[PDB]
Amino acid sequence: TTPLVHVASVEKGRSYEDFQKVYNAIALKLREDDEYDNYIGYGPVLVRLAWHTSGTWDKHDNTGGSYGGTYRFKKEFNDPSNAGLQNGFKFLEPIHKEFPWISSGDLFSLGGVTAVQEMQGPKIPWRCGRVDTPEDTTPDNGRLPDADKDADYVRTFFQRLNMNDREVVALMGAHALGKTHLKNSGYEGPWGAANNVFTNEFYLNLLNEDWKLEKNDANNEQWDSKSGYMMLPTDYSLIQDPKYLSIVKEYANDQDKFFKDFSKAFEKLLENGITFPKDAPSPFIFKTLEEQGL
Ligand code: FMI
Repeated sequence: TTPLVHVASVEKGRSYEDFQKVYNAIALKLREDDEYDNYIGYGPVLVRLAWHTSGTWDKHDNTGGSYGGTYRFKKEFNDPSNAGLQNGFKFLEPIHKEFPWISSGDLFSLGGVTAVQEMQGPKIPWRCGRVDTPEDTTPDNGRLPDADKDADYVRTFFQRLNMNDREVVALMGAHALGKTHLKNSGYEGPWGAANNVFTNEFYLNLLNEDWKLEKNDANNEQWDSKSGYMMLPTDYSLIQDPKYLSIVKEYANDQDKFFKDFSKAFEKLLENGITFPKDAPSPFIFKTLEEQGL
């Protein structure tokens, strides 16, 4: 039961160029399969997948985390908390088939990095080396957070992922992406207008929209605005708690600051639980398709 140590191990003989090729394949498919989810694209769901495959981590015993790529196993794949992520996994299938040498954990996390960057978000340094672990290393369901709670719940929950107030608020900004789907989570609606463009719209909407606490068709409460946006109880708690509120205001007034803080928190989230050898390669910063003229 002793806390295991997960040492990053570079896929045999691979280097930056190999991973840039995987990034490009993911990016090109994001461009190709643009009809998904009423033309939102697979960007948002890939980010959620990267988060859910990483968010199972427990700093106390180093179980869960992005290292093992255990989402490929039935128990985790069927976690009610992961409902809807099968779409992201299916999207990545052809990618993994073309580059069978990349580990599942590296692919799931790289998918999130690729999506954020291609959607015009900040650059996210990414490190390779996650290694697939056995099915018995799959974490039990119930480690991912709930959305019907308050600020105190959020703050306490994220301490298990070693995230502080600023890290939590920055990470939640990803809700500028995609939307909630009633069938997947019991919540319905987008957080903003630019569902597939990474910006600080989440914070601006929290502060500027006129929110009303209503019940959706699943009989769950959520905050709605006449603009057609919604906020989860946990999202709204970010402006109810005074400490979170200060940070929300900061990001709503400084796009660059949000980008830099989100980049650090997201990489941290994707790297929790991994031990990188002193001579491991430095983090990779991939060029977007646009930057490559592709
Ligand atoms: C770093 C990014 C990130 C973080 C930290 C983070 C944290 C947390 N999220 Fe969030 N998320 C992200 C990114 C991130 N999310 C994205 C991109 C989506 C959109 C998915 C899609 O559109 O398919 C969604 C969608 C989504 C949905 C709707 C799911 C659906 O119906 O399809 C719910 C209910 C929640 C709940 C919660 C919390 C509050 C409870 C688990 C939470 O703590 N999320």
